[PDB]
Amino acid sequence: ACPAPPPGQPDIRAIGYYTDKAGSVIDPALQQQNKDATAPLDRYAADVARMSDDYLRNGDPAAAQCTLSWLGAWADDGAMLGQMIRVNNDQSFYMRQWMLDAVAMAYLKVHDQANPQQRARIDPWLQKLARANLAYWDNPKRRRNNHYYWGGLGVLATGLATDDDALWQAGHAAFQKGIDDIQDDGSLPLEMARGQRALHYHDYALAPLVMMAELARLRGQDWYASRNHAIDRLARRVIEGSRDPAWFNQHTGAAQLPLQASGWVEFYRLRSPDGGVFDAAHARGPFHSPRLGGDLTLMATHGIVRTP
Ligand SMILES: O=C(O)[C@H]1O[C@@H](O[C@H]2[C@H](O)[C@H](O)[C@H](O[C@H]3[C@H](O)[C@H](O)[C@H](O)O[C@@H]3C(=O)O)O[C@@H]2C(=O)O)[C@@H](O)[C@@H](O)[C@@H]1O
Repeated sequence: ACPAPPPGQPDIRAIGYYTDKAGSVIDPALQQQNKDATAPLDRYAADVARMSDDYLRNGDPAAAQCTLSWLGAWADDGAMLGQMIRVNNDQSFYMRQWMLDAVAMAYLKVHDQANPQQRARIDPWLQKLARANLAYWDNPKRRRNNHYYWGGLGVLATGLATDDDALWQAGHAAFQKGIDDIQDDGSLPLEMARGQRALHYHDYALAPLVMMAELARLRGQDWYASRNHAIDRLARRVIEGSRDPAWFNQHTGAAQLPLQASGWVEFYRLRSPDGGVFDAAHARGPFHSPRLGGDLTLMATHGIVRTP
């Protein structure tokens, strides 16, 4: 009753799809190539997201055992521990970050049903993907925009699930840089340079900062307070933007593409409702995002974990 996982490929070969300097103008052809080259990775991500969602939703341990079996299978296969093949950019590396986020979060959701044999296979594999993602960012030439925040989520989840203190601190460092980047107007200077997609990249930067704050909460820490509730500016800026892009239209001189806020709202409204400004976005739910851990509605309402 646990279906067969797809084989785990050690190598990734994703493809960058932006043509302009502002990373805002898509080549439909290049977008399709990336979509097709990453479909297997995205299927696995959605699947372990979904089965771990199933486990949170009814507590059936079969769904948790099937999640753990899939994670174990890709760990034994050494999935994603091979070559990040550069094609026109660092997209293969970005996928290893995004995939660690999905698998680490899935693991964490079903971690209370893992047996010693399962921890021993999965933990080393998460730790290895975590330390590889981290070493990319030791190079000061690498621009620490939203990619560093998405990297941080997976490293933070791995540190929590595998009880590795170094990864926990290193994940905290990726969260802290994102918060430190929030200006008084709630903008992120590197995301302000994405022209047409500036509002999208503000929302996109925020989602993993929220989820990292939520992982801290599991451990009994409150990171939401950092730098006098700086996150609230980015949150209000983003939710303002989804309603009316005018501020973004002026500040970038580009007409923002259409945007609805992503599933961070599910968590954020509970921690800082700000007189209901995030309720309209909530009403559009439920939100499914495998790279943020899957059903953000379910996890916001009922917890990322069923037991501490
Ligand atoms: O078509 C979709 O909307 C597609 O979104 C996918 O996630 C995107 C993500 O929203 C974001 O735009 C990200 O941006 C990267 C980009 O790929 C490239 O590396 C750029 O130069 O850096 C960007 C950055 O983060 O700043 O790209 C994600 C991606 O997967 O390519 C998925 O959620 C997908 O499932 C969905 O259909």
